[PDB]
Amino acid sequence: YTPVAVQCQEAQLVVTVHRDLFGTGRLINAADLTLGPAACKHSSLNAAHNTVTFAAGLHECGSVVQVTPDTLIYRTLINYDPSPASNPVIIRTNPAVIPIECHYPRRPTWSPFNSALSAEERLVFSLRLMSDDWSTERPFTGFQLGDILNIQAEVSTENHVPLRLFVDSCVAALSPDGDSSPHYAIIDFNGCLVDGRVDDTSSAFITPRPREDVLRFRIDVFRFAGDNRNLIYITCHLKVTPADQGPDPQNKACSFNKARNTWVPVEGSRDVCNCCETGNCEPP
Amino acid sequence: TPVAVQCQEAQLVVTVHRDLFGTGRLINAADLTLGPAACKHSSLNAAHNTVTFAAGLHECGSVVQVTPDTLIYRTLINYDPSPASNPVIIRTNPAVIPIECHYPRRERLVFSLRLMSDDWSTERPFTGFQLGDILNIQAEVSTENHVPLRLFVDSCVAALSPDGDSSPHYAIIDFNGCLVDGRVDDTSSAFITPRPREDVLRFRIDVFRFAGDNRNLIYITCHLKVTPADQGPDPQNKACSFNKARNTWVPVEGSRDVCNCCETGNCEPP
Amino acid sequence: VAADVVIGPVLLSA
Amino acid sequence: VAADVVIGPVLLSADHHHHHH
Ligand SMILES: *[C@H]1O[C@H](CO)[C@H](O)[C@H](O[C@@H]2O[C@H](CO)[C@H](O)[C@H](O)[C@H]2O)[C@H]1NC(C)=O
Repeated sequence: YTPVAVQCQEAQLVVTVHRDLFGTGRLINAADLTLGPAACKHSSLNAAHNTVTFAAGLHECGSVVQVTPDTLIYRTLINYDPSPASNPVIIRTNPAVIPIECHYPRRPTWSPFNSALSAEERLVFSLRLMSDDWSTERPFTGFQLGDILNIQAEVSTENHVPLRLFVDSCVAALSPDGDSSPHYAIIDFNGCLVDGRVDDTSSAFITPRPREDVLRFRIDVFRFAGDNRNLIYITCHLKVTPADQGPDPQNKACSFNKARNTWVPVEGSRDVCNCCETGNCEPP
Repeated sequence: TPVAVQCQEAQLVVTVHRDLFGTGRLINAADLTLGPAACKHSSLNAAHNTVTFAAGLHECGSVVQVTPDTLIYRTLINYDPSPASNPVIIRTNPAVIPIECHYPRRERLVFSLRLMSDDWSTERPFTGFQLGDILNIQAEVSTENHVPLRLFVDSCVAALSPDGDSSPHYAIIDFNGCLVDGRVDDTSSAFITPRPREDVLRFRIDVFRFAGDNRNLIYITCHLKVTPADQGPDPQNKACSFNKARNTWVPVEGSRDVCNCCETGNCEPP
Repeated sequence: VAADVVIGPVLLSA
Repeated sequence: VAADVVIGPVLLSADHHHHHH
């Protein structure tokens, strides 16, 4: 008995869910189940054992792809959203969320600035959620307030000129769309880690870097008010410059140090972070 | 522990450490309040980062249960954090701490509601409920010198405080004995049959909570009443439950048709 | 002869 | 030469009163 069956097919996934999802004796309403942050409707149902099936392209319905060195991981979820109570003032049942994952095996140097002759001449950026010690990748589940997200940004290192990686901005939201409500800016103003400027957070970029094409940072976990699904998506804007180019107010990684009450770059001159405090790092 | 309670003669005094969660991080004094009424603190001891509340045993929305040999006053401390740098997110969770005071006690009728375990054998704790659980409530009336009686519940109303006329509120029982909660949605709410005694009335209610309420608690105020133990039930004095299976109302005792006014939503005598 | 009795506070834990 | 990368979904605990010990 598998409450949730996942078929990872060639260019689609097929999820089958039992309506006795909690085995509480009460079957859930088929329409209360949806797929991914987009809430796609089910594709079919089978009254024989009371199941509901969802089928979607690997890129549809708000799925999220991570590209690792030797695999592709597509991640999405099943939503259970109970229908409102006859009287709206009360709530008898909480919304649930079920993580869904699909794994697939993957298949004259150059510069990204001057040209891209080959289809193959393409940078692959990635964000990874790492363990406290940064040794290995860690699960997307089990987080509590008071825990810390260790995020590692990196860019592929093959057959190109040495690069230095930067994070222009990160934004958390309840879906992969960062322009949706609600949302909160972790990094902003071209590399200013503004989350570590306020309250009692210890959010910061880590120094030194492992390579110039890797940027690490720690973020204190949080959640969105009014959100009963208890999830977080984070969309970052990464960019690169040549590995020996001087950092400046447009290309930097600055953290606020509460202990010294100052901004501190991962590299570069101290005064490059000045525009972080003013909240505007846009060239005149 | 981080909460000391002094149960004194006609007042309680609660002392709370601001390092409430044992992490070293001190909460704001103003984020603590007493009872559903949210009474402000009475004093602060800065040297020990403590906050003290003092209130009469009947103030601040406390709730008294009268048992055969004891009086139990129940209240709580609320921690309601102040808004984050950006109010769309939350960095620190709310909290609620139950507070209890026991006093030995020292023909009129005494009514009581008790929260019972699923087997009805014993009374159970007011904590540990989750959405999906069931409240087993037992209404009863003391055994006086006087004649045998029959107990009825006119109405129950849940709210965020002992005042049932406050917002929000929800009617569990209404229209003089109609258990309207069991009429809608997929609830199994009903009166239990048969009764243990004629002066006892049991019912099960599917747990719920109020939208927008971050404290996650509920109070239930019922109106109980009695009639002679052998008086015919009527549309004014009854205990009716709804059954979805048969789409009908069913009294615990009495003629089936007594529950008719339940569906119409008016059981006035007029 | 009637009366109003209050039961609570009932706390939900998650 | 930039790009937008998404990380998630990150799942938190259902308990909105969760606190340290
Ligand atoms: C591509 O990347 C290479 C490895 O990082 C290296 O930077 C290379 O540059 C050419 O390499 C030659 C032999 O090492 C000489 O150094 C030559 O001067 C240099 O152009 C990069 N090539 C290009 C075309 O950018």
